Amino acid sequence: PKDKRLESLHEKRLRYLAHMQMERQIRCVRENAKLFDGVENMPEAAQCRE
Amino acid sequence: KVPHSLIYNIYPYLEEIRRRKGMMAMHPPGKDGLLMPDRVVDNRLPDHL
Amino acid sequence: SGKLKLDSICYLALIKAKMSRGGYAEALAVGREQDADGVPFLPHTYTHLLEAAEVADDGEMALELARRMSSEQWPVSDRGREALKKLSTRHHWEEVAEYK
Amino acid sequence: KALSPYAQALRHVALRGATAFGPGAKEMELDMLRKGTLPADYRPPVQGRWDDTIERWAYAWQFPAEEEQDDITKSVERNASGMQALLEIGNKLLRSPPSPEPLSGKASKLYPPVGRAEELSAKYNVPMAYIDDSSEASNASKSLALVMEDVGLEFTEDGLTVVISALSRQGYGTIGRAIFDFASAMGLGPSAEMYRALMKYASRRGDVNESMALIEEMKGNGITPRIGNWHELMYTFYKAKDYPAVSQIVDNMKMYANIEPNEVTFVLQLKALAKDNSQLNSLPEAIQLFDQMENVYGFIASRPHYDAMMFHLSQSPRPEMRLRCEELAHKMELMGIVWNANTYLNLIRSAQVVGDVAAVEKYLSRMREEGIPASIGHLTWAVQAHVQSMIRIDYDALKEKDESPLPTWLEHLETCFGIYELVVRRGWVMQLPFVNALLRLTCQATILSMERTPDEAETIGRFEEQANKIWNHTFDEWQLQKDVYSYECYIALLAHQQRIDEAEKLFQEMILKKDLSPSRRTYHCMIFMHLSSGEEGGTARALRYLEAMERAGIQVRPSLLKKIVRVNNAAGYKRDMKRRARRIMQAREEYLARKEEGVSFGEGGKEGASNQRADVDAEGNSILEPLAVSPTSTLAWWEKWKRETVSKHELFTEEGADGTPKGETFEEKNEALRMMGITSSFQTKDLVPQPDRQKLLPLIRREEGEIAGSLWAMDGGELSYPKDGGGPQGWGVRLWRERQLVKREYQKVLDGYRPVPQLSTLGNSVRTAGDQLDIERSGAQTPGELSDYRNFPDNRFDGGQLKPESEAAPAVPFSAELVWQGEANDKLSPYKSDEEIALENDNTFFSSLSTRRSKFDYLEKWRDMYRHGTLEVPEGPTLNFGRTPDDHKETMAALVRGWYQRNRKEPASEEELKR
Repeated sequence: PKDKRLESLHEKRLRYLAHMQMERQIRCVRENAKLFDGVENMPEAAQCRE
Repeated sequence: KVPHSLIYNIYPYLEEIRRRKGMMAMHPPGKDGLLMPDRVVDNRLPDHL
Repeated sequence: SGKLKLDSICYLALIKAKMSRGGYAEALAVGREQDADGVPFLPHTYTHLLEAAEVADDGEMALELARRMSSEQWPVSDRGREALKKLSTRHHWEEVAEYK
Repeated sequence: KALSPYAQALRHVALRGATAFGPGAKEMELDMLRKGTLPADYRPPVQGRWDDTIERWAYAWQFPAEEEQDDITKSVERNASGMQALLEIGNKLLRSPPSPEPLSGKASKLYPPVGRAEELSAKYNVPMAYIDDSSEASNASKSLALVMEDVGLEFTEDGLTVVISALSRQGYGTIGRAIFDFASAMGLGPSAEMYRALMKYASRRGDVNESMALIEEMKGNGITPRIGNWHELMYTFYKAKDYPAVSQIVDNMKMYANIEPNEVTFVLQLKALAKDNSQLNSLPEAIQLFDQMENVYGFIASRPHYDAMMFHLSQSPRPEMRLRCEELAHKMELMGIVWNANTYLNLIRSAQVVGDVAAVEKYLSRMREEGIPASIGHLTWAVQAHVQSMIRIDYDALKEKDESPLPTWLEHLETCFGIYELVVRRGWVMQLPFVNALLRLTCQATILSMERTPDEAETIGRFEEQANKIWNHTFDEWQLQKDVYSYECYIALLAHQQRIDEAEKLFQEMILKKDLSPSRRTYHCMIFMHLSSGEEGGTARALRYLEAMERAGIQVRPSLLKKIVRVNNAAGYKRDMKRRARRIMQAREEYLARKEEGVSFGEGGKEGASNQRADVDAEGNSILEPLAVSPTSTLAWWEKWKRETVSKHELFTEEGADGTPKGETFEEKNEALRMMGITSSFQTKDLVPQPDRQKLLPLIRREEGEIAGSLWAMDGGELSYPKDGGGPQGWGVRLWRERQLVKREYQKVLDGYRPVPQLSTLGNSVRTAGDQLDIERSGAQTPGELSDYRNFPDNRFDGGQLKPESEAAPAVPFSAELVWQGEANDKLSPYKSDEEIALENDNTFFSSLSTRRSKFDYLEKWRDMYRHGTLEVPEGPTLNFGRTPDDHKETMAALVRGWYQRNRKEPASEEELKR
């Protein structure tokens, strides 16, 4: 692993791990926006106005 | 031979007609004997320099 | 300078220009630039560099110049003959080296 | 493949698993025969001695003969004490010759005694040196025979040729001549082989006149020269770089001397034809001479014939000659002549001239596979292979794909500089052709950067700075002296930069001071530099260089003459620009004079138009005047722009840097357009339509005709359209043939020769409506973007919009971290030895061999490491491909344990040392 020929593989692994982290974040935030943000349109007027 | 020396009229192809002779033998000798023509300065150097 | 392969006469006009302002110490640096460029030394370059060793009193510089004229067998000019006799009177370097 | 034999052994055990270290295939056949379970189609190993005889016959057909020569001259010249004794004996014979005298020969200390002669020598056919009459010459002969018997010789006519050859190959001309004359004076006659051993000195030195004087001397003493004397004369003319003289000597030896040529004659003739530049037909002459030697003379070609032929075939980059060189190397390895360093060097020379780095790397890997060490010349011609690969890049195809060739140039530079860091790490003596190859590489990179990317000045500056670093510091770092090729590459660099004075300065410094004879290429550079420069008298100096080529024996090729005509016709543009700039400067000076004197103010008043009106002629009658055109027309605006704008002489004050008027670049063009009140729609060259990039449109224009027609129409009659009547000239046949040409282009698209076209409105309007919806919600231009939109649904936005390319990262497998996957992408592993890769990879006992390194040595070591059982290898092939369509998955599942332990056992050692 401490070889001078494996730097670009480590950069691609870093990009892949950051991509799957950002995709898990987008997945869970979209799950929150499909689970409970449908009630935001049907929310009460007091909780919106305050 | 090369084939283009057999059908085309360019003048250094005339050098392909004759047999191979030594370049010290065709060129005139110097003070020491047979000499290559590019070893004397006035042959290799152009006249404007 | 860097582009053209200058000869000894082109270096001689720079030698005469340095000696016109009293740059006899700087005129010897022009002669040092000539051997660094590979340009050989002509007898008109010797008679002007030996005159530059008179005012600058550079007797060690004229030691290599006078040894180079004997190695190359150049004819010594009358202005170069008097320059060697003045420095051999001051420094006494020809009498201790047996070179005349 | 370019794998190291260590990596080849690792891949071998990865492919075969644990049965690679077990029994062989024939041992399995022997077990199946002994147990009795052997099928009928298998050949049963029934007798060992006869199968051994069969395989020894089949391998004896490829067994190489021994070509090593135990030469007595090399054994004498390696003996230092015998050489010193011969040197002091020759000095004693040269400084003072002995006295051929009767009794009291003990009068001198030069020839002490060691513990009627002439008429005795004349009667009984005994030489004078073989008779001892107690003389100084007899004591000198006894000392010479005492010394010559210590080195293995015999002191005869056959023995003295050996000592004269061994002296003449180490200099020592007058010493060998003194020994020759002392032998010839003491009865041992001057044989032709003694004259050959004399001529070896002038042959090694290269002095033609001394060798011809020895030929005339042996002719004057009544000795007809045999084939050895003409062979040494041929080698004398070869060492003095007079190559057609060898062919002239061979022709006169066949004609006048009546001597049939030996195989050494053909070897020297092919060696002379390999470097002959006297005529154009050296290579067909060498081919016909080899064919005449093999077929007509009946000689069988040995290793020197194959080497001298393959060295000549490796110089021409024609593919038929390279194929001839490859078939000659294959016939060499088939005839029981194994490959050596010279054979691989000839193969690398043949592969480098076409710019094939892959074949050079395969040859460098095959050379270290067989254990043959690569010398410095192999890496030198590998660097030259990188040079010729940078030369033969298809730059127009990269211009079509809008790709700069700069990273390929940087890769080709950094690979060869890694090679230069490799040759200084192994402690090798730095050679002149390696530094010359690096200088050629940097100068060619600078030339190609000036040719292909002229606007990127920083890359040109970096390449020029590296070239000046190699030219100014690297030659005197290794104490190397520059030669004809070193000046040739730098003169080509300075000639490409149009720096004529510095190139001429280095040319006359090479000629006058260092006394070097310039090559043909650096004469062509000084010809084409003065030809390409548009200044006056450029061809007058190019013809001076042509005269200097003519009167110095430099070859004038017809391709040089055709290129002279083509380059002069091309540089006619530069000549015309430098001629027009002089009239431009004259008109500028005259304009600046006449606007200061005030003649234009007097000429602005149209007094002749006021007196002679437009409707009144000279006599006073009324004449017809044309009606005025509309001011909203184009021609009225053009004449208003001709009259109201600035003059032609006020655009630019100074001219260009090199003789030309300003306005060739786009900055001066845009500035001149700003001075004329015109904002250019095309600021730089990337906003140029470039009609040479069109592929379908010239193909349509060539066969049928102009598809536009009304592109060039003045008043409505120059339009090319089909007739309205129909038939073969109608619209239907023309549209059908245009559709057939578009079908040929689309078939080229389908087979991968052309890129896939973008989505058109006609293509979208005929599609399935759901695909139109996906295109209009995705914004895809190409159908490949639509395939990425469908096959990656997690990539898009929330409104169906497509995300760019930089926001997607695919999973890279760990199986790219293997050693054979690391050597495939290293781009320095063919230039590394076995020891360097074995030091880099593991640096343990596991790759330690204790000197010949090969794949089978590693396999033989790991076999006994497995059976002991220090090496553990898993059962079955861990590298699976070729059998099932899902094979990378099974080889990833077979290496998860090994890769995970490889990545986790060193932090286990880091945490076990109690940090």
